[PDB]
Amino acid sequence: KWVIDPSELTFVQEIGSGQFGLVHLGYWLNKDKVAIKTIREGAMSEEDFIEEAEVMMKLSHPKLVQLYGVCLEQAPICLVFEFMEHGCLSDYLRTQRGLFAAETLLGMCLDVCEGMAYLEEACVIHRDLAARNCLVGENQVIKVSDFGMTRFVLDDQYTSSTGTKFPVKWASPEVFSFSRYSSKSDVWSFGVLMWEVFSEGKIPYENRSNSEVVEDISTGFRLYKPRLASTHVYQIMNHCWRERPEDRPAFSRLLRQLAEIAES
Ligand SMILES: COc1ccc2cccc(-n3cc(NC(N)=O)c(C(N)=O)n3)c2c1
Ligand SMILES: COc1ccc2cccc(-n3cc(NC(N)=O)c(C(N)=O)n3)c2c1
Repeated sequence: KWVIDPSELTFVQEIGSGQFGLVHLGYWLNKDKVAIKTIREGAMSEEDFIEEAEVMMKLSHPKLVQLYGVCLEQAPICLVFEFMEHGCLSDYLRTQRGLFAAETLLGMCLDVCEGMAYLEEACVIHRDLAARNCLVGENQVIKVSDFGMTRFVLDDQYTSSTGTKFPVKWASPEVFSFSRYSSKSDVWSFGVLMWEVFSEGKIPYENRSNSEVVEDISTGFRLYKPRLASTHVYQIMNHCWRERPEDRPAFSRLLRQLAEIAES
């Protein structure tokens, strides 16, 4: 069962501040060390979230951050996750910039691709795959997290394609135009994530506003090759950024292609 009783949790140390509240390091009774995220009331549709717990709890892969359960006795509710000792991938790339071998960056892309190929096979769409949503664990392993979360987010400025805070930088054209989500729109976000990894955590389209990204992408602009990305890696990146979702490789195809490059 996904319901965790407040007596089954102990908060040990404040890790930091998330978007919707606080993140703590804690222990889960008779189980493991955990990361506990406290969610501010009004931030998410708790009822819609709770409804999908039975089905969603079954998703498990070595490259996906495990969400152990939800503490919902009293407001604010808590989300109990697998503890990822090195934090988010975006901050990790940024602080370790200049210390990454090209093979390590490719391996990080491979970890995310494998996690996404599992979600794609399970018919689960992430919707907002980005380095900020990926976590770094034991021995630099990368795990995908927060998949499907934007379906519960109550801030219309983030969820609506015309929203002031819409994550347009990771959006495929059918997503930014019509909110037409698929594993193929996740493939486009994966390409941007590959660019983020190979650029050692640089922000994509830093010099552009939301409508400028939409105009550039619609007119054929694509993110420049990062210095650390080989031409073969950049070709894969461009394949993720094909205008038509049908022309984009599936995650199962990307995984074979990226593994062949890594293993030589
Ligand atoms: C457990 O309750 C839910 C309820 C709704 C969900 C909707 C989308 C995704 C969910 N979700 C998110 C997960 N992990 C994560 N790091 O974000 C998992 C999992 N099985 O590890 N399931 C959900 C998990
Ligand atoms: C939020 O601030 C921090 C600062 C330092 C951290 C050091 C280690 C791990 C962190 N951490 C742990 C997380 N979640 C998890 N499942 O383990 C997250 C996250 N962004 O979801 N960040 C950290 C989070």
